[PDB]
Amino acid sequence: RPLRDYGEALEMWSTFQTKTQALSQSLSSQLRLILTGSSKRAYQILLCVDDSSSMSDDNRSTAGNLALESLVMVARALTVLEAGQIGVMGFGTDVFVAHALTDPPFTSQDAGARVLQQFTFRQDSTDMVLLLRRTIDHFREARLIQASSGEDLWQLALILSDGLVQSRDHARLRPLLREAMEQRVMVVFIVMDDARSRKGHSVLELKEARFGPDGVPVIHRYLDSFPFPYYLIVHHLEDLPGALAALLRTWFAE
Amino acid sequence: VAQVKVIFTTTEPDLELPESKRQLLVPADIRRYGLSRILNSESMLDTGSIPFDFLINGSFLRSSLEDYLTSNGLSLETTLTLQYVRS
Ligand SMILES: [Mg+2]
Repeated sequence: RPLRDYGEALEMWSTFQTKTQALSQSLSSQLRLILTGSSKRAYQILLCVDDSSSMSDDNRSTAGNLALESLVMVARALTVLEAGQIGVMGFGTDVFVAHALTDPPFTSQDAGARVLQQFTFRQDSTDMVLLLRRTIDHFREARLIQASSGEDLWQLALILSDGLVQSRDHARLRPLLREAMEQRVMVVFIVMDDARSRKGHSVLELKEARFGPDGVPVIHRYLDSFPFPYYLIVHHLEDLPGALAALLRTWFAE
Repeated sequence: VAQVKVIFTTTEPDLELPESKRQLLVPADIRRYGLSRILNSESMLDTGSIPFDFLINGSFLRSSLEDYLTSNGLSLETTLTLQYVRS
């Protein structure tokens, strides 16, 4: 079925919300200082979740579960922002809008379950270039809509993914990342690297083999060419609030 | 130049890799001949020229990895566990 059973999504939202409640509170208390109090600003946050099958339990990966737990933690932390709109995108071979910036807030468990229903981790490819093109285009039109009646609007994309893309795409992503920075869209990549998955299977130790002109294999660390300027490694959910707050504190604000 | 993610494992005593070298992205069109060269290479086992065979879930690899995926209805998103055995 293209959707999770709605009942399963409700149970997941409720379980995750309880599991992450203290972590959400810590993140929101830090976000309050970074983003509030102290202009009349507005915030638009797109949570972009990897729906590719590399994420999936059928691939013996825990990345999908950790991403949905992280989604609930972050979405719940963000709902404390008065002037914030939260939207959700799913991506693999194509990109879908799971929750629009204009849609009802995540103060409701039914709204959260409707989002979780759409993530099944079955797509056959991970097209990060298309994800970035769609995200920039989405924010550009939101910026145009903003014109209607005076807004200091700040736009943030948080990508929740195992970070496994074809090495060739690392180069193709760089022009799109420049375009995002030129348009002042901050892009943070949140790498799902669940430490309990298995002994000795972290993305930090993922290597890649290339055959040279002589035919001799040469081996490099996969992450050495990872292009994203702001990224976090999530080994345990407990890692996420402080690291995400630190990056935003420093580089969303600056 | 598509890549497939593989995890090497072995049940033979003297031929284990350090945990840090077992997970590798490899060209999708590679066959056992090329995988054996990688394993023998300086950054891996550094054993020079031992011919290795590879089992995937108890069955020997007889094609390229991409044809193995296609034959089993799998995409390039799949991680393959390759058990290496002396030929
Ligand atoms: Mg993927």
